[PDB]
Amino acid sequence: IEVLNLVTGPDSITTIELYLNTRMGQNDESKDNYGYSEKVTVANSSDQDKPTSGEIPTYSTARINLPMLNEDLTCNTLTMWEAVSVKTEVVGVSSLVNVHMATKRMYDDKGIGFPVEGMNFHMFAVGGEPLELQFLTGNYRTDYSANDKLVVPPIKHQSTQGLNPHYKQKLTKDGAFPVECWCPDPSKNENTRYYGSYTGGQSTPPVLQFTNTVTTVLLDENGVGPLCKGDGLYVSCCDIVGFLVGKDGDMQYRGLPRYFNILLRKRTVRN
Amino acid sequence: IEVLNLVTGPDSITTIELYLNTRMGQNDESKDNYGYSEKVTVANSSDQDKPTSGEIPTYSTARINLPMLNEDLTCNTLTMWEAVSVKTEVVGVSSLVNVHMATKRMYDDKGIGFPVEGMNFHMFAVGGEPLELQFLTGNYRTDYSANDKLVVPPIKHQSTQGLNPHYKQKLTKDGAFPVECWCPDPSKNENTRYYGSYTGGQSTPPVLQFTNTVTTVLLDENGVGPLCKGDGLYVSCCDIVGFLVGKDGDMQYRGLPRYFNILLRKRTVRN
Amino acid sequence: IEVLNLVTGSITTIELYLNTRMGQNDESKDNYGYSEKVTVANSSDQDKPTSGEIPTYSTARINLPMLTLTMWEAVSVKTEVVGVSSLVNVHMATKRMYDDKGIGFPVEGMNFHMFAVGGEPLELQFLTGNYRTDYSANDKLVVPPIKHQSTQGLNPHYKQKLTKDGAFPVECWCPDPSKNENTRYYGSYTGGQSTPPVLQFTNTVTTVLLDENGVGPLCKGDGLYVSCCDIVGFLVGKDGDMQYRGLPRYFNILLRKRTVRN
Amino acid sequence: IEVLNLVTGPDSITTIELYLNTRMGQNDESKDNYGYSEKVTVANSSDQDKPTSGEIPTYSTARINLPMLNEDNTLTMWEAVSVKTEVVGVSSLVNVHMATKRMYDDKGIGFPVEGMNFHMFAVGGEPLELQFLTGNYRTDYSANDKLVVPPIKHQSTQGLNPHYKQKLTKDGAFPVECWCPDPSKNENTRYYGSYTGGQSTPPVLQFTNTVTTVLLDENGVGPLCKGDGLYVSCCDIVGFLVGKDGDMQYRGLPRYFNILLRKRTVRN
Amino acid sequence: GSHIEVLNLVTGPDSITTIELYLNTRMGQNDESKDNYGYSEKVTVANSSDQDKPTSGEIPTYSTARINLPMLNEDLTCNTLTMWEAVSVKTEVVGVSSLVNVHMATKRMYDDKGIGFPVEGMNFHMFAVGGEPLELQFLTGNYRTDYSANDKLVVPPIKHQSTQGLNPHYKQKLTKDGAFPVECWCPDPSKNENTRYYGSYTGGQSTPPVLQFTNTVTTVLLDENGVGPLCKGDGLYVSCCDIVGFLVGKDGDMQYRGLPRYFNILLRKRTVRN
Ligand SMILES: CC(=O)N[C@H]1[C@H](O[C@@H]2[C@H](O[C@]3(C(=O)O)C[C@H](O)[C@@H](NC(C)=O)[C@H]([C@H](O)[C@H](O)CO)O3)[C@@H](O)[C@H](O[C@H]3[C@H](O)[C@@H](O)[C@H](O)O[C@@H]3CO)O[C@@H]2CO)O[C@H](CO)[C@H](O)[C@@H]1O[C@@H]1O[C@H](CO)[C@H](O)[C@H](O)[C@H]1O
Ligand SMILES: CC(=O)N[C@H]1[C@H](O[C@@H]2[C@H](O[C@]3(C(=O)O)C[C@H](O)[C@@H](NC(C)=O)[C@H]([C@H](O)[C@H](O)CO)O3)[C@@H](O)[C@H](O[C@H]3[C@H](O)[C@@H](O)[C@H](O)O[C@@H]3CO)O[C@@H]2CO)O[C@H](CO)[C@H](O)[C@@H]1O[C@@H]1O[C@H](CO)[C@H](O)[C@H](O)[C@H]1O
Ligand SMILES: CC(=O)N[C@H]1[C@H](O[C@@H]2[C@H](O[C@]3(C(=O)O)C[C@H](O)[C@@H](NC(C)=O)[C@H]([C@H](O)[C@H](O)CO)O3)[C@@H](O)[C@H](O)O[C@@H]2CO)O[C@H](CO)[C@H](O)[C@@H]1O
Ligand SMILES: CC(=O)N[C@H]1[C@H](O[C@@H]2[C@H](O[C@]3(C(=O)O)C[C@H](O)[C@@H](NC(C)=O)[C@H]([C@H](O)[C@H](O)CO)O3)[C@@H](O)[C@H](O)O[C@@H]2CO)O[C@H](CO)[C@H](O)[C@@H]1O
Ligand SMILES: CC(=O)N[C@H]1[C@H]([C@H](O)[C@H](O)CO)O[C@@](O)(C(=O)O)C[C@@H]1O
Repeated sequence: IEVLNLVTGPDSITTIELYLNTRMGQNDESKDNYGYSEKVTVANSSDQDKPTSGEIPTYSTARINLPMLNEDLTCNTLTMWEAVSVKTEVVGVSSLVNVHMATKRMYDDKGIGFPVEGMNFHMFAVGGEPLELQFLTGNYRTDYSANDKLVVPPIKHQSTQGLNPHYKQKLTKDGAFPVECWCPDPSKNENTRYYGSYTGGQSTPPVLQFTNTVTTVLLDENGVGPLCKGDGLYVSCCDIVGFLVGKDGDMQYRGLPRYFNILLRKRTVRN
Repeated sequence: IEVLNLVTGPDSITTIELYLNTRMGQNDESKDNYGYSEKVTVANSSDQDKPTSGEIPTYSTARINLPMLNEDLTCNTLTMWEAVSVKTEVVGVSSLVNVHMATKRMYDDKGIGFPVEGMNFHMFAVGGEPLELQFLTGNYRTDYSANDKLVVPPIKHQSTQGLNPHYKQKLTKDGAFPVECWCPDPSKNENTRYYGSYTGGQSTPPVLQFTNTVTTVLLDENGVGPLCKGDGLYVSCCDIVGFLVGKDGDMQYRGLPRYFNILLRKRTVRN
Repeated sequence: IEVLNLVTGSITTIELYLNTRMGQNDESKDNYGYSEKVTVANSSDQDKPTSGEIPTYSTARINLPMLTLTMWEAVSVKTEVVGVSSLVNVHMATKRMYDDKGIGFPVEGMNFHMFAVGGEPLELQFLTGNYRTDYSANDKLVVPPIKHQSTQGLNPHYKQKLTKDGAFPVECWCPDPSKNENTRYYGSYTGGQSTPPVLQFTNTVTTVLLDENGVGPLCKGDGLYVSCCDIVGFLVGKDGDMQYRGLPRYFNILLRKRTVRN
Repeated sequence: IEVLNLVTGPDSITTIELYLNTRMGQNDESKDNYGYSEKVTVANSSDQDKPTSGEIPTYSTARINLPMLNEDNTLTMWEAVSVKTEVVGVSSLVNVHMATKRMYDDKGIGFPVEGMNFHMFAVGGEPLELQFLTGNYRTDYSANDKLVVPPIKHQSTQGLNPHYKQKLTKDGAFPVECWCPDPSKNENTRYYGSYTGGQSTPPVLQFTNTVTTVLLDENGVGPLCKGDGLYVSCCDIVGFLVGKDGDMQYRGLPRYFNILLRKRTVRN
Repeated sequence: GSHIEVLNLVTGPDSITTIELYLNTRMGQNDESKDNYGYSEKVTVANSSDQDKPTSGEIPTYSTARINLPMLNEDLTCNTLTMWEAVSVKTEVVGVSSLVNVHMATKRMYDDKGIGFPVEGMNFHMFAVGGEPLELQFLTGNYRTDYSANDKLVVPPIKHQSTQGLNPHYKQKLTKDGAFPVECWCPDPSKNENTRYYGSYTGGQSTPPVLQFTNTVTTVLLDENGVGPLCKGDGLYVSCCDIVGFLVGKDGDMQYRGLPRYFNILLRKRTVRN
């Protein structure tokens, strides 16, 4: 896309506000354990590594329809919505201030219930087209067939424990692409901005912040934000805050929702 | 509110100083264990998760009266107090330098008493109206009926383990809204600034700072601070610094007070 | 104070250090720079620390050159913790790692670091984890004469000024944020049981003491007040007995002459 | 090189994009355990310290051919201005169902990949210059004759002995454990590295497509690509996979690079 | 109680010079020909504080060197003289990647099946650049420490309780490599007007080392008045210590491990009063 000047005047700016609920594995809001995974299980061997249905976190994603940019398609320029900035927050951080749930507990069954703790994984992306994904896994043989709604490659190969550029996808479905085997494709995504962090280990303290005062600038080094193809804005995320440890030591992922407030402006482009 | 010019000269500025004491669960300054929760207990099962009275932390909040501005509410323009900045500190951090309290001890009963340690949760908000809340919980079935002075929703539903926008509130009462199930609503709070952090885990070192040299600017991206509706200033916080571990392993939340020094200025608005 | 112009021409520096006040504060006695052995209350009602087991603030007043009126204004300070390298020591008579074959435990655990520079005594607020704490094992301490449950929170009826070195316990006195208009203070706490100390030292960092209006602390009666505490952890003896360990703090304070209205 | 002015006008900029797969020890993409090491073994004594073939991470490196500049007093070189680089597949570490040791008496999660992290990258106009330095001068590398190591051993190599140097000229061959960047050379390369050690330490990782690293030095001059060759090198260890019985393997991840270059005039 | 006249820079050709050097670590076994070089001898532990006598070679010392700079003044009676002024330093810890090694003969994880313990625990990193020897203050965790197993160490000739705090009667200058123990000597903050020093300590038992290395960072040595260390008698003084943890042997015996540090120092000619 050859980017030209900003469009000025009335109705040249718009905002989009949304939230995305977490997709930890139990993704039905009408059922118990919503916002958690099913109980984690562990393979006996790498050739019998078959996660149960619902124990696998996936990306959250939505396409938002922007205000229509009505115009003649036969002229030498067109208009696109350009995402300038986003204010985004993890919602419900305070819910982790809870140590009376039915959990394993400290100090000879007299202390606190274990809080949700351990692995944290936080990412978000805002773009003008679906987030482009690269397949990469810790175990090429993982069998995802317990849940046919998970979108994964139809063939397995040893090389997918590294980067094999023949294994790619686009994030086009909520609650379906496992984070364990799909990551952003850094060779593409020119029209998306993504930001991610991982803090691993076993029982690691979650470290989280929340504020309504932080603006993330989405403009690139040339001053250009994501350009929304077909007036579609794509928002994606995952926010794992740790594991809930049940009385018997069984564990489930816990995720939290994410909020977004995105500012967009009209940008002229060559046609 | 349509914001017009600043009012200048003498009497155009005022400052508000206050502190808020912690609301950990034992919230009566005339009783033992003030500034701590009652002993934490642990649910036998998720459908029998009923915290005892006084074991759960709540938000601290106050509405402060500001000097009356408008004798005549039918003038074409009116004046409002605009909060410009705040200096805020957690008070009594040094009280955590104490390892001789009646606590569990290190090294086969020869070493130090355990200091207050573990989960930290710190947040404050300054606004021109009550802080707007969103309900979100780790357990939709939590039963708050041991303490009818708490403010919680009248109905429970599975979806409240994620973000359900039908479950909202406003922080209108000190020591009554549980931290564990209410968080700031990021879709509202246009007239409040809030800042929060959480560090979890079991016995995690508290990491705390105190200084009288830091000013937090409350002006938004347009140079406008919170506007105090009805000449009321709203201040809210929570500061959990960890758990006290009793000799038998029984644990209590410990909180600390927070100090605020808020600078406000007169702003003309259209009426 | 009604502040007017700076005097040009007019600057001086003050250099000092403060030794640590961990509990055994006599420089000629064994265990100097450490507390006495920590003891643990049988119950909150019986909580009476032994003499010398609790850290206190270090403080001094420096007499400045005698001078509308002219006052000394503290502009900046270079401050650093002394002797950090002394913590590189794992052969002391301590508990040790790996089945009595590995290193002695280094000094580790709780860290608490604060300093203040002002033109008058640091103003303190009382706040304690246990209102019942009995300080009568050491009558050289300065604590309130009466006890009340409300002191586990902020009760503004319980205040003092930091006028005596090695006497105000850090466990029950903190900087009063509602006062101290003429002092700058800075503090940090890292807790837990055996936490690694994380410390830095350099002679290259200047801390500006000027407030948001460009005015530093103004030295009333030509007195400059410096206060601090630097707890770097616990020494763990062979049998598990523990003692606080503290280190000295150095200060180099730049002052200038300020005219004020009288 | 006598550095003169930047070349102006159209065609004066180019970009190079690539990725490098990790070299943890099993470096064959057709075989199981690709992107991990072979099982770690432990010496019985310092004079019997002979790592098995494939248990040793090595540097990843490539030389990239740039567009030819000079068909014939001054000449033109490509100058590397900046790089955007990221570790790929961080999300693959959100996996606790692999065949691993477990938490909480075989009821809890499988251990994630955790422990030692080592991350470095280098971009230069010639091979990365290396200094030998090892924890054990007696390490015997003879189980794998494809590893590039010095021809003799000496006690002094547990510190810095400047008689023990090399250049990073082969992918998957120079062990990380005994070769580091030579800080006395590398005038024409920029390198950045970090190490977080310990036993089971949480990995702390970030990934974004928004960060540009400037490669210009204090005089405004980036790496100058001798013979129209760009050199890229890295290593990204993200921890260990802990097998059911306690057996452990290094895990590494690939790294992506997008490098911006410009034409710079220099003297013949 | 409480309590060189610098003129202009010399401009033009030959007014700048650079000094490049490295210092090898002094952990206790400081003989580059012997096994255990770059490590201490095995750590031992006192039975009591009055019997705290470290073995020879178990304690780390400062590395240091004086570098001879080009001689500037053929006539020392001139009304002004020239001195080398240290403007900046690029410094790096060398060999960080050597810590990516878990097959050495060490204690190991997971019931003798897992990795050998990497070098881990206490980290101590400091460097100093100045125009005269680093000025030292004695301060110790134990005033009674007996250093007589190694008479090549430089320590005070008498002991006193007060040395567990700051006793300013116990000072020294860092004039010998591999001889001043870091456990009892630190920079004297009341002096060192003509040296810049930077240090950090991360303690604990088995703490992860957190280390960085790059050739892209310049540390400015100029003070607040724009003046760097001035090299008295044309000598540049460089000092450091870089402890990266302990190696844990099979039986639990432990040794300090240190790494070398590299320096590239830029200096310029400065005129001074005489
Ligand atoms: C649900 C259950 O009963 N699990 C027991 C398990 O049964 C095996 C299969 O279950 C899973 C699982 O635990 O859910 C299936 C997962 O996909 C596997 N996970 C991965 C990553 O590959 C895991 C995993 O392999 C094991 O947990 C590791 O030991 O196993 C289960 O679906 C299967 O059921 C058979 C059924 O028995 C048969 O009659 C019918 O015709 O076909 C079904 C489908 O094949 O049986 C599998 C065993 O043959 O077996 C293990 C021991 O092997 C445990 O008994 C496990 O019970 C739980 O174990 C927990 C700890 O892991 C904990 O102790 C819980 O309290 C147990 O309920
Ligand atoms: C695979 C095995 O059974 N190893 C046992 C080992 O055998 C020695 C050689 O194995 C290695 C290895 O484990 O792979 C080779 C490595 O280069 C060594 N690593 C380092 C850093 O030096 C390791 C290491 O020394 C040990 O693991 C430490 O215990 O050993 C093995 O290749 C060699 O094979 C001989 C063969 O036996 C002989 O008939 C033939 O003619 O020559 C072959 C090649 O020389 O035999 C070596 C011993 O002579 O021996 C040790 C005892 O020294 C153990 O028994 C080891 O078993 C593992 O032990 C682990 C704990 O140490 C753990 O329990 C594993 O599960 C065991 O397999
Ligand atoms: C009041 C009483 O007899 N308590 C004993 C307790 O009985 C439990 C249960 O009591 C409670 C309690 O008040 O301690 C009720 C609480 O709702 C519940 N907490 C939560 C978060 O659900 C706690 C908690 O489960 C336990 O204290 C464990 O931490 O229990 C009472 O209502 C029920 O009828 O009987 C229960 C025992 O079967 O039991 C504990 C031992 O677990 C003690 O003996 C209490 O004194
Ligand atoms: C050489 C020897 O006899 N070693 C045995 C030791 O005897 C000790 C003591 O020896 C030393 C030693 O060299 O290891 C002397 C050191 O000054 C001292 N270290 C410190 C910091 O004071 C160490 C240390 O106390 C121990 O090694 C424990 O780590 O001991 C020797 O001089 C004296 O006559 O007897 C002492 C105890 O009987 O004892 C250890 C067991 O603790 C071993 O048996 C050594 O082989
Ligand atoms: C904080 C506190 O109350 N300490 C008290 C201790 C401890 O209870 C025990 O020593 C267990 O450490 O008991 C004393 O007899 C003592 O040892 O001097 C009295 C002292 O007042």
